[PDB]
Amino acid sequence: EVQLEESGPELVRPGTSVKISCKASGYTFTNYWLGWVKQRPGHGFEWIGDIYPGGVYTTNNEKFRGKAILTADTSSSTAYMQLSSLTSEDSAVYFCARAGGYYTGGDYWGQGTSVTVSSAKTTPPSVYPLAPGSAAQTNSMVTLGCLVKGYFPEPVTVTWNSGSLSSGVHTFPAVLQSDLYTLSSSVTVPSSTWPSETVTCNVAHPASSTKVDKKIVP
Amino acid sequence: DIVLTQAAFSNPVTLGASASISCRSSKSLLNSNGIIHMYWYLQKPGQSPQLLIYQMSKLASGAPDRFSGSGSGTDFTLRISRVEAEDVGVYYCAQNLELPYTFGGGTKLEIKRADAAPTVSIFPPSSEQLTSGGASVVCFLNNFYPKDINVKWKIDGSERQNGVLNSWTDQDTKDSTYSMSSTLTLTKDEYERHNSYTCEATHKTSTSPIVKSFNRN
Repeated sequence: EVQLEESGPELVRPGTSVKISCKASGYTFTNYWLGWVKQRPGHGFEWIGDIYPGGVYTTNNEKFRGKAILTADTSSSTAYMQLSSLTSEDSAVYFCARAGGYYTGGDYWGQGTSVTVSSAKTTPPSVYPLAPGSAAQTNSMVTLGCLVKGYFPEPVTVTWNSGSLSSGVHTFPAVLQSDLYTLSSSVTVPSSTWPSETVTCNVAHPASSTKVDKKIVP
Repeated sequence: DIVLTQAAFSNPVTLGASASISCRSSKSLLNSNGIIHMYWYLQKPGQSPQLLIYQMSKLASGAPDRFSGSGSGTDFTLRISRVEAEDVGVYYCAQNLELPYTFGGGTKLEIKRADAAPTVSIFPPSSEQLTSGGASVVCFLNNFYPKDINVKWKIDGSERQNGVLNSWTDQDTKDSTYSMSSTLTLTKDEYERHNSYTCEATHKTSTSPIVKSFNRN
């Protein structure tokens, strides 16, 4: 089974360089071209370059000359992309992809690497419970939620009952204000089930090595 | 640059009906060897892109044969014979004839389904936040269609615009609805100077707003 495993999210300061990786498995590494593309938050795709590890050969987007360089290590079946003189313009998700053959497109994809170029410091979120206040909310169903406030950088991962509560969940995209992000998550369950069968939100923020759980209580 | 032009938006398409996406190339994508260098990718939110069509009209392994491609050497069309709800996302064209390789700007596919009114819920600040001197009042407007919707906040019956932040989900891949959160963020001081907090939803499914409220006391 062909897999392309990319390295973890990066938070780095402008003017530095970062080296991100794409570990391949399931096929002969030297035999296939790998391509790299850039996707800026809320943007489309931009092509950076292709690398043939059996060569090593590369074909590159001259719009990135001096910004990006592609290399590969045959011994560990890993392709790298080095980005330098970083700016907020470089803040993107970077993907690697295998060219399946002779101009046949990318048949396997990495999960992407998020790079965030900021002088801003990492800040963990505040998680607040959202329980119905004054106004007997519906009856047949009941909606609960969690407010996740004031973190940096993206993302956070929200779950309910550690993932076992997945139906009727809406996790909203974050809004960025005063260098910090805020998101909410709603969950709707049958009324007869709460607070009888507990409902807890779990918010993971990898950058700050933090997780916080809030049980929603009446 | 070989420039690939795509509309960011497409008309909403009924479940089971046909859809078409177009892409236009500023230069012919035909090679001396006969290949037409046109590729179509789909990308779903939070996912890596998926190859559907290669060399203008060849079906990628893993792509359902509902997907099909054609074109001349400059105008290309991606077609979906029968659209499914899970097909929502952004469709990209791409070329590798000439350097630099390029992508078109992507076209978002949307499903047309029967209108649905939002389910609205309001929540007051938590004790935990108030302790910190903050007071956010949250309103969820879930599972509605169509996407167009407006929210109005009122404090002690006066309309409030300042300190309101809105966020919309992407179209649901299963029920083809939309959801929206609206958050009014005040300081504790301001929150404590008023009593009634109201969120009102106005949507095409009714001439009457959907009103949810609470009173601090």
